[PDB]
Amino acid sequence: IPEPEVKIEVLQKPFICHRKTKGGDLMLVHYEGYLEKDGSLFHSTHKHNNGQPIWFTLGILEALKGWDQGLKGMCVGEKRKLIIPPALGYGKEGKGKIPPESTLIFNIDLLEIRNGPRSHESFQEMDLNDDWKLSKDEVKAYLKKEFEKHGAVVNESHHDALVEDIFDKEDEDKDGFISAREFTYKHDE
Amino acid sequence: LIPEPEVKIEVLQKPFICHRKTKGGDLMLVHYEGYLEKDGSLFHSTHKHNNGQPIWFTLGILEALKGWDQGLKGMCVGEKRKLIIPPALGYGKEGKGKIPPESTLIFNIDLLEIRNGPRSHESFQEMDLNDDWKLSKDEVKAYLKKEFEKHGAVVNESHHDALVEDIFDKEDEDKDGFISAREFTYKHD
Ligand SMILES: [Ca+2]
Ligand SMILES: [Ca+2]
Ligand SMILES: [Ca+2]
Ligand SMILES: [Ca+2]
Ligand SMILES: [Ca+2]
Repeated sequence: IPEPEVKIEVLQKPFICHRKTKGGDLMLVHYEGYLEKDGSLFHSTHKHNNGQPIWFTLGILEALKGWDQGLKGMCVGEKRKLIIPPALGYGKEGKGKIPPESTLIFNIDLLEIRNGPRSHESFQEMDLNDDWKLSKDEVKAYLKKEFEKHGAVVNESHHDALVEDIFDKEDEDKDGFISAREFTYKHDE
Repeated sequence: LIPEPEVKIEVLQKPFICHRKTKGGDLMLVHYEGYLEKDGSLFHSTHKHNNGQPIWFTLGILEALKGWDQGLKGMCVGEKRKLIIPPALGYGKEGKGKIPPESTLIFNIDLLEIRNGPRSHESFQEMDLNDDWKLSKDEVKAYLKKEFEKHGAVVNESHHDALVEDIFDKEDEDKDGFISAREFTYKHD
């Protein structure tokens, strides 16, 4: 358990949490940001953004390093305070209303989480022979290592059965493979 | 509001058979040589330092240079890449040590092995939806569901229920139906 550099305080949790944020997730948030020095408000989505919340992508340094460290494992309806030292904020030089070497205090409300499935990167990871289609063996191999990564035991019969059902559903033209197009475009109809 | 610079990747060698591709979180064992693009000078070689030990690098957590995270995804054991990394993705405007400011870097990197990353506190918290410091079967099922979906697989509940039992068979020891933080710590694999 590594030393946290941002102070995180959970102010409120939902009655029930169905999903927690992780790297790559888009987070719809309202927030207020204050300078710890004088308590002055530097930004509020409510006041400075026509009252609209904003989308933030977690875990890719889209914004402050402190947001990346402070907003993991968060649920819709959850509210968090972050106290962020300058090194994880705007550091020396600062920005806008934020002076150099400012510790920042955020009040952040999570309204929705989204993640877009089936990126090209995931396909390429699975396509071990780079032929732009996925074989049953390629899918089985991926499932095996993904389980084993987490130290989760692989029951081969359960996995073979899972693979068979995946292909029954996704292999639309029944050539035995899931092509790039069959991977990318999905319809239940 | 922001833009971005990119690494240039040139593949130098590919293995006849690729058994697994690198993905965020993996441990990569690599040899590398690093050069300044400016004058072509060698600043480091793993073949020369510490009696030729290759080095371990965790992909996708900014353990090292930004350009390494951008350039080493989807890589196979036996694959070699040349990364050309602009300063913003290397040691930046400041530079560091023997790397002068605003240095474009050239790395030739060979992948010797991929190993599973360790169980993290972060992963446990992400799964532990109700913050009771143990993972219910439903929480593990939820995690499986979202990860399956991310990779293009939406399958029948019977599959998830079966996979969860495989997992709990090993990880739930007192058989209270949960995987406590204690139980999660070591893959007893
Ligand atoms: Ca393939
Ligand atoms: Ca097909
Ligand atoms: Ca729990
Ligand atoms: Ca237990
Ligand atoms: Ca265990």
